[PDB]
Amino acid sequence: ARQWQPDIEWAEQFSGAVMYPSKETAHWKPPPWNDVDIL
Amino acid sequence: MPSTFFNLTMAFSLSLLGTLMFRSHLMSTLLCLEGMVLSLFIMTSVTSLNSNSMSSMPIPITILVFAACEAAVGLALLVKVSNTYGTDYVQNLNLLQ
Amino acid sequence: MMNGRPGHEPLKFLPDEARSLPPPKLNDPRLVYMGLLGYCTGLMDNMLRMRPVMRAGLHRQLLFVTSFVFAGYFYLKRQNYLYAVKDHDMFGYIKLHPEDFPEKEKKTYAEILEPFHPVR
Amino acid sequence: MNPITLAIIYFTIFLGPVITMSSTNLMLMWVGLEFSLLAIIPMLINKKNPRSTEAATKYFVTQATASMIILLAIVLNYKQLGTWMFQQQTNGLILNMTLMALSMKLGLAPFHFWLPEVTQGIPLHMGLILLTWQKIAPLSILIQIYPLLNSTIILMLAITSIFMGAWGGLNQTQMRKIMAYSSIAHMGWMLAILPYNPSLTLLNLMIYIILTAPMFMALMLNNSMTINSISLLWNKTPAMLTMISLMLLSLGGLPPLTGFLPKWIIITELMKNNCLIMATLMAMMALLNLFFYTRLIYSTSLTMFPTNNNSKMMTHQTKTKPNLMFSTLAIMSTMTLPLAPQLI
Amino acid sequence: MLKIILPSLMLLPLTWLSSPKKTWTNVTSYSFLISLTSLTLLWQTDENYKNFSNMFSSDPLSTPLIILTAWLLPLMLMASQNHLKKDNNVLQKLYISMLISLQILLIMTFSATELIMFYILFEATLIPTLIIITRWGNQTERLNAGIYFLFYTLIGSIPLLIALILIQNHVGTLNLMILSFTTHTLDASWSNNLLWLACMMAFLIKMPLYGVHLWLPKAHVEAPIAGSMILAAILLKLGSYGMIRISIILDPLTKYMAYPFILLSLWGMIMTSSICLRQTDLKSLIAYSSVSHMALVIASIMIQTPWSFMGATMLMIAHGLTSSLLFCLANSNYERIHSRTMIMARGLQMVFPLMATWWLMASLANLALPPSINLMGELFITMSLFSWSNFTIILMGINIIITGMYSMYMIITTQRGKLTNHMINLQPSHTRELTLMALHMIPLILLTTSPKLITGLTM
Amino acid sequence: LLREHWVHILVPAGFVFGCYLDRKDDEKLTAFRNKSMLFQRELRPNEEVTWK
Amino acid sequence: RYGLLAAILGDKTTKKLHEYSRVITVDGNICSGKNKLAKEIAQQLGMKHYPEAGIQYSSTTTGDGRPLDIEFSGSCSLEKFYDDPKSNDGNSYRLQSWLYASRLLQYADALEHLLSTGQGVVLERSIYSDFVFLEAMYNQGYIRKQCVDHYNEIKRLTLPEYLPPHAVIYIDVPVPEVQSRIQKKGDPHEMKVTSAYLQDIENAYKKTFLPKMSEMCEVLVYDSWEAEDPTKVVEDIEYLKYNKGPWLKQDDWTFHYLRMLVQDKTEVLNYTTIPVYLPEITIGAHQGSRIYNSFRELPGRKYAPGYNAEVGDKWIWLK
Amino acid sequence: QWQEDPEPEDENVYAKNPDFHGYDSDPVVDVWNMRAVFFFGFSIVLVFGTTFVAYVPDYRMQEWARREAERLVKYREVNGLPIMESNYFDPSKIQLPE
Amino acid sequence: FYVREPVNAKPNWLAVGLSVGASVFMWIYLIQTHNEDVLEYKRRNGL
Ligand SMILES: CCCCCCCCCCCCCCCCCC(=O)OC[C@H](COP(=O)(O)OCCN)OC(=O)CCCCCCCCCCCCCCCCC
Ligand SMILES: Nc1ncnc2c1ncn2[C@@H]1O[C@H](COP(=O)(O)OP(=O)(O)O)[C@@H](O)[C@H]1O
Repeated sequence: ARQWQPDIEWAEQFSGAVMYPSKETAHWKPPPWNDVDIL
Repeated sequence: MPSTFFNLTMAFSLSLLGTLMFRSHLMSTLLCLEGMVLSLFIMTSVTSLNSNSMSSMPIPITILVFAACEAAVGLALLVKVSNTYGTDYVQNLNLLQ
Repeated sequence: MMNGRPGHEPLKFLPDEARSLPPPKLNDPRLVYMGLLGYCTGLMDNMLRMRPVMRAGLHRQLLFVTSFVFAGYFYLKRQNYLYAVKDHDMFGYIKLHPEDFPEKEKKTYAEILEPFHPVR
Repeated sequence: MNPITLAIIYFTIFLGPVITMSSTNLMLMWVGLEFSLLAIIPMLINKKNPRSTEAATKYFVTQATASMIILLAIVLNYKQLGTWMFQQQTNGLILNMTLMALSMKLGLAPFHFWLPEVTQGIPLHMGLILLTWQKIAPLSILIQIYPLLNSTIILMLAITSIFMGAWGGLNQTQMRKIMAYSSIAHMGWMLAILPYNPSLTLLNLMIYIILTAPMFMALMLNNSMTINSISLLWNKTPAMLTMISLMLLSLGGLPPLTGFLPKWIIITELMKNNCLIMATLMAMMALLNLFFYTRLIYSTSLTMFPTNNNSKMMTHQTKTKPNLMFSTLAIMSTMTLPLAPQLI
Repeated sequence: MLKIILPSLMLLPLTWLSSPKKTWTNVTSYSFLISLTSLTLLWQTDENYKNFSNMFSSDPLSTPLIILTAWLLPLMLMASQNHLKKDNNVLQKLYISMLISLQILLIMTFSATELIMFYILFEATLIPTLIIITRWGNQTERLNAGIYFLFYTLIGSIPLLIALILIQNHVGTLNLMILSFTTHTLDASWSNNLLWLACMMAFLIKMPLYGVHLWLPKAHVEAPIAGSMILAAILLKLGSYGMIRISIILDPLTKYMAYPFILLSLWGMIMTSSICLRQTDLKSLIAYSSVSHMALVIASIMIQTPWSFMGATMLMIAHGLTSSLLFCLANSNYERIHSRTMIMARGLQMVFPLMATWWLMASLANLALPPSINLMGELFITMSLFSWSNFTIILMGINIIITGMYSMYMIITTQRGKLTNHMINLQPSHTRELTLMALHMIPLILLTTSPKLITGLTM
Repeated sequence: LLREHWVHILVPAGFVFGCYLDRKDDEKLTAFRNKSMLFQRELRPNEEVTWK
Repeated sequence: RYGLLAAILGDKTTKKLHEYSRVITVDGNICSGKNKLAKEIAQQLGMKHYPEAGIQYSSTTTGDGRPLDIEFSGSCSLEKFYDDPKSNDGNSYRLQSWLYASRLLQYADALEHLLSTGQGVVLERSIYSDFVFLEAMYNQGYIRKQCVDHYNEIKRLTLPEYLPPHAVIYIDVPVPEVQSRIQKKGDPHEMKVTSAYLQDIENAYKKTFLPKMSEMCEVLVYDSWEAEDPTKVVEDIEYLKYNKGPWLKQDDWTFHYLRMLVQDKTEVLNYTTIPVYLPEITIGAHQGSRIYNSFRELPGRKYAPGYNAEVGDKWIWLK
Repeated sequence: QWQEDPEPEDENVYAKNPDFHGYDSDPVVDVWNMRAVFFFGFSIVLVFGTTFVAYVPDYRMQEWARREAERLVKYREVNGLPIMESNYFDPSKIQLPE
Repeated sequence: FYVREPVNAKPNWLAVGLSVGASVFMWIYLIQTHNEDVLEYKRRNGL
């Protein structure tokens, strides 16, 4: 038996700058891991 | 002062309405922010002066000394911003969304 | 609340008046709990730092079980006082303002007639 | 930082709240607030990343205007009573200003927008100070003036904060902002009981500090600002998975852990004072806070998220340890409940 | 009652300190004896109940349970030695400790004088249970099931917290002894009509009522066998124990504020019983059987007639033992079959002769065969319900016919018919599996000999 | 004999402690020792406690 | 430990630096003889010569130092890299990602030796010269585009913090040369390396790496002939002037923080484990948990250094 | 696809240890984990427990009440008093709202 | 043993003596406080 450990897809949702993505909110992208931006 | 302390107070509210509604340049806020400190300094000095409360005159100035540095910090942030974005415009400050 | 009380010690931990109260028995369940609370802190530390959980820092384990407990006796000693002040204060008022807290007579059930709702 | 500067700043960030608390002349309370504002801004931009300058410039403007409003209240009082300090007689509007202003510096309710954003752009460390050693100062000023403030407003800011904090948190996935949102919420409970029993505000704060300080030093042990990042905790450092689980459920009000006491006694005090309307709604959405806490629980502990091969490399190397404070503040926090009577 | 509790706590040190190979026997052997110390509480010999000390008490209603709570920890630890025997030696010692804390907490909750002590311990039991269900749950959906189990109980719980703090202010102490010997008569206002709902709703939720029972089917489905045993045998009955001790106050309102629930439960009893009739997952069917047979209980703790109450006390202890027995044997089929589907695995008696006898006795306990406490229980609730309104027999009469049908269908399509051609060959029965069962039924046979002990407070 | 039987003595010891703590509960709740109405009797000869 | 306390009281990298103290890397193709030049340059100025980063370089770095089992070291084979290019399991990308982590550890260990001892360090290939392998791999069917992005993201997140190589000694030997050089030391795997791939490595060296580091650091190139003559190359290094570059601003109070970073290996590679789930990199929870329970149970690893009795540690009851 | 383990089969513990009792894989632990479970389970809980529970005396007073009735019924009938008078709390004690 | 000699190879003997010695000062002050305390309590009140 393999109690189902979460796969990649279950993990994917928790990425993104907002859990429950809105209409325009989803357009956003996760913050840079280094806390420094490219602009 | 009965109505001379209402002009200064409304000056502070007109300066309040200013700092709270931004528009482009950040400097205009900071500058506005200072308009309040002047109004507070004037009102504190005015009442202290007509209450003959000399023990309190220290405050009118302590208010300015702390307000000046406060502004110093504010401007260094401003210079830091138009070094990172080439402008003081607030819209630029929208990365933390 | 209890601050502003007459005689309040402006920054003191436990005013000497608290001497009058009994000292907390060192084995008071609470102080013993603090002890266990402490031992666990110690054990937990060892764990988070990846050391043999129980067989390590046997000096630290002692510092912990003995720091927490030390703290307890002197804290409980106070919290005990605070509660004791509360009664001094509360009971006193009940008297100084007696009319407001009047003794009441409770009619023997014989007299009182609570209604009976039948279950049926 | 030239270690000298580090000292001057840190001293100010620490003299800042302490002057506020110790003094009675409100003016001296205002400059205590002013020094905290000046000291925190340098540390906030330590990385000097583009996000950081944004953080500080917001924090500063929000802090500065509130500071000016607090001063106006003191200036107005000076003319309604010669005293430099709020008294029974104080005009009601004078006090309400101080509530709004101080509720902006503390960031409660409809002024809760700056905190989540500054908590997002500052380091985890300076995040803690910005959340917990900067709330002590303003709260002190409020707790001192509690007898005089309005029960209605506080309650509205209290309830609003609870809701905003909860709702905001549900969507957030960045940890720094999840904590910012929690702080808004807990800050709400604290200000709810201020008019009735200030002494409980000081409990609902300490417990928040004894809960949040371990929680953040946990987030940074692995410096994870993402839940996905904290979820691989099981590989990076397995032991903290157990206590991270209890501390987060403790932050929410679940009964065996220490976190229930602040909510329980605040509810007991509000019902003693008859707010069984307000208290009920607060407790209910308080339950929303646990949902997002447990969703994190799921990712970090109850379920094991997939990790990266390069992680095996980080395991090899000895993990720099978590300070002792973590333990002493994790246990005193996760389980002191059996000792509640003496805490209150 | 600190021997039923302190020695229990010490189990935790033993699960941790003991050798990885010997951890299982030290824990199971010792809690069997922990149950033996629990039996001392049964020595009543007088009407006056036993107030051990200020915080800890045991009256006829709690005593029959404290013993069951202590009894199942041994069994739970024996039913989960298989799954959980594939773990890393520190996941086991966590599971064993989790099971240990449940009865420590549950023993105290059932043996608590202060109603809010009940609340704190009451809602704490969710922590150990949620970990058992979510951490070791086999299916992808346990994260979901855990959420359902935490929120339905939690949203009900905060209203009770407000209500109990409310009565403390109204009366001045939440001590069940005093609250009983003091005059707390609600006044049928609109507000009180809410208080009553606040106190009963949290208890009505974990005692699945027809309206809020979706949490229990989802929870037991993916929960490991030990969690499913705990939820059915002790966890759900926490709600019943609460309704018995809390309705001492709120005495006048339940006369007329109960109709809504009573009708919800009796119609619920029929529909929950019926959907058992066509449900493909065996663990699913036992769970709805549990909802229906618990819907009878909320309809006896609300009619409030002496017979109802002890009908309830009889059925709760009895159904607790029977349900576990059913959940335990369901697991034995699940581990060899590897699927929860009822249609697969047909004909087992042909290959597992005895487990089938245990299956038959468990089903006869499930339906009301007469020389069983299970029947005495239903016979009594049935009587009072009839007294409440003679028409009740119709609805409590469609349930009996349906209960017979699904109970035997579990035996007919799982333990009879032609053998499944060649599922993974089904290894013979372990002696642990069979004992875990024997340990459930031998007490069911012994209790049926002298029903007086589990009759409740009323009689 | 403490070699893996000091483990086996953990729980047995908990019982002892339990009973002790329990019998130190009676000692506390000993008002109305014999002052209850249904059970008030004159201490029979050579008995200083009706119930201990 | 090294911390502000130590730094406050002396312990300044400023007082421990000397002309011979620099970060010098020598980079070349798969076989540039850089191994030899390195040792010599090292012998010349006493520079601690760090060996090229390996799969088990981290294991040699940590604890016992005995080589770890492949699965414990991330299951990477350079050997399988070559015999099975564009593999279904992606051992080649996993090999490259582990290699970047290994040099990150090596570069950080090198910087720690440089700022503490004061001695310089020759590190052969570096994090700065790792991208050429990936560029060539993407130019070939070896790695797909996202795989490239994931490496670039890790590189952008971690490499900027560390100071640049002072100078970057370089060898060049045309692809024909290296292939031939391969034949001399025969190894079935190393042998089967498609030339075009070697073409892409050097190219990425010349086109992108060589100039890029030429501004920030002293790039001196040496044809093969200049090479094999460590004396001459060593001479030239001692000749170049260490002026241009970001190293100029490293005041003592700035070095302290850099030191405290390299002093903490768990941070050096903190961003190497970022939760970006590309399929090759993912451990997977069930496999990862097993590899962990097994790596953590190795003697001396089940507890922190100094506390595991298996290898003979003592005094644990008072530590 | 990510790296992860291939499904682990479940062993036929009955292939080795043909005397498997279901508790643990190695044989001696199994034997000593049933020799202590049947014993502490059945031999001294179902037996000693039922012995003690059977001998609890006059549980909840229902052995006392079948005699007290008998002497009350003996006393009430012989002295001519009603066997169960119809008011329990005497009417004289009650002070009905006048 | 260890390539990088564990920093914890041999105990920080200061950390023992301020950890052990500190705790023994705690007790001797704590136990002292109690008996001393009991006394004052006893005499402060009648006995
Ligand atoms: C009031 C009661 C509340 C509920 C009490 C029972 C639940 C306590 C809370 C549990 C919350 C976490 C649940 C999920 C945890 C998952 C942990 C896990 O997956 O295992 C890995 C973890 C770390 O492994 P590591 O210790 O590093 O391995 C050593 C190898 N030599 O392995 C470990 O962390 C091992 C150590 C864990 C800590 C010990 C926990 C023991 C159980 C605590 C019971 C406390 C009972 C209190 C009863 C109170 C009654 C009033
Ligand atoms: N980042 C990398 N990706 C793939 N292969 C690499 C990487 N770094 C080094 N290698 C391989 O390591 C092998 C040995 O390199 P090197 O030590 O220069 O050879 P030699 O020891 O013969 O001089 C080379 O064939 C090269 O392909």
